[PDB]
Amino acid sequence: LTDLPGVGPSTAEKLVEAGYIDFMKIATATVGELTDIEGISEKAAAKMIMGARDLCDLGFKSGIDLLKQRSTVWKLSTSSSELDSVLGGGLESQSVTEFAGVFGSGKTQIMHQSCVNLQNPEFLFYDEEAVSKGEVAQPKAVYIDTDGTFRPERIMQMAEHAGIDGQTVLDNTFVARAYNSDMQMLFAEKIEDLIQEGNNIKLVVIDSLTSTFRNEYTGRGKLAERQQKLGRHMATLNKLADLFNCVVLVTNQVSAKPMAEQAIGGHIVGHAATFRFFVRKGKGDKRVAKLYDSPHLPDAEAIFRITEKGIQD
Ligand SMILES: Nc1ncnc2c1ncn2[C@@H]1O[C@H](COP(=O)(O)OP(=O)(O)NP(=O)(O)O)[C@@H](O)[C@H]1O
Ligand SMILES: [K+]
Ligand SMILES: [K+]
Ligand SMILES: [Mg+2]
Ligand SMILES: [Mg+2]
Repeated sequence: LTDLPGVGPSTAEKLVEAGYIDFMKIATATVGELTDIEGISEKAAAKMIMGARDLCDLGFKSGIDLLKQRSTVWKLSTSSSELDSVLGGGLESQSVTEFAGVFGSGKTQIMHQSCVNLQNPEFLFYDEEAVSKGEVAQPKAVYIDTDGTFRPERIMQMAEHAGIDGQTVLDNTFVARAYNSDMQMLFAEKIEDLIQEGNNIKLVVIDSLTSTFRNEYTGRGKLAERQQKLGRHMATLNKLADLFNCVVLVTNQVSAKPMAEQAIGGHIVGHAATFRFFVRKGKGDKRVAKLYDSPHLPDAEAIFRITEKGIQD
């Protein structure tokens, strides 16, 4: 931390206690939140930010560099051949991909299946030139359980059918039961602490994402307040995926209001989610994921199934 211009081991011991220990946390901070710290002046704060953006090389980039930045984004397999395809390879890190859909369409299954596929190194697709082996070594997931539907059994079950060891997944997956939007938001904010303690968090799950905000901000004369609180949440979730190069998955419910339906969460959720899906039930265990929004990929459908082994085909 003293590598930073104008940073005595004091101002450093201070920054660590205030949470800022990473050059990025500091490079992407504001001169206001940084001065909120004691002996940290304005020029002191202004200087270490400029210095960290610098050390981290956050300037203008052109040509081949645009490709090298893009190559830093690894991807997680959904165990579905078709879903990965439609996903442009798999679930991307540095982005928030959402799965919305009717009850029992498999949203939760996808969240569990992921926590498992993370513990299998051959399910993390990356370019060894931009993503080192150590950067994805001993990955860990973080399952923020909103509905109260996390199921250890299911994690164990999906683990064997894939050769993986069940306890091994449970030992590397942190679960946080949130009973309201408050606990929900705060848990997501406290993922930074899990990292500061050496946990290679490479997967974040919010299931469900909107349930809480709706039960709380009922009156739609309160919806302004909601969309506001809900916008900072999505912001935190994205900075996370960006800064810790991990994938952020979230599930969402569908509103009756008119395809036919639409994911709840309002505008803010739409703008904030990078990849948006609509999952449907088919005959028996046949399911369909429909990609309707993304920045570079074309809308498309993926067929898979939900069996005792999890997601397959
Ligand atoms: N062990 C299992 N073997 C086979 N199928 C299973 C198993 N466990 C769950 N399922 C299937 O998973 C389906 C439900 O998927 P699930 O992801 O839990 O719903 P959801 O998408 O989260 N819907 P919702 O709760 O409304 O948000 C069930 O109805 C079962 O057919
Ligand atoms: K249900
Ligand atoms: K539910
Ligand atoms: Mg991003
Ligand atoms: Mg569910």
